Amino acid sequence: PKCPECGQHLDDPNLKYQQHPEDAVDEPQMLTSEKLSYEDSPMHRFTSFSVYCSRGHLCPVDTGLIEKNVELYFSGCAKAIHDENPSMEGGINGKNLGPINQWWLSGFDGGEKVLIGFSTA
Amino acid sequence: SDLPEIQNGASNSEIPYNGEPLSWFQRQLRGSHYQPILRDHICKDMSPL
Ligand SMILES: [Zn+2]
Repeated sequence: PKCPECGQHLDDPNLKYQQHPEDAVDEPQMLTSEKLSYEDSPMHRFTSFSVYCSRGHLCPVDTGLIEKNVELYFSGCAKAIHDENPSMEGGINGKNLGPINQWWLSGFDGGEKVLIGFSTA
Repeated sequence: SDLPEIQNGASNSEIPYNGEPLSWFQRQLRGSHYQPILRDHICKDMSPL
């Protein structure tokens, strides 16, 4: 018993399935929210996130599944770029947020600002 | 008056504030915005005596 999308085993006892929130609107819808105020791409914070395969298995990112062409989707509470708060307070909720193009990093010079960042079309 | 309770010999440098600023003065040294980490709320580990 193996996932045909992420490969994970079904008898694997750490394995978990994704649980959406209600609000959960899909990516384009949520992006048009007033809770949000040098790129031609929006740039937001994002809390309480989960990453998963089409079949709904939580998935790591570093394992190179994106690089093996596997569509991974995500969900949580998008927040305002300036918003320091990691609670779901001033945020709108998204679901199945478009397949992950790239994932990146930054913070390798100055302070301990190692920020992990997802990229979507 | 706002800073969360710690105990003798506290060593965790970065910790959550766990509460809003209470006095004027506090409001001024924390900034007119949110900041999660409270840095250097650490105190000496005094002898059991
Ligand atoms: Zn899967």
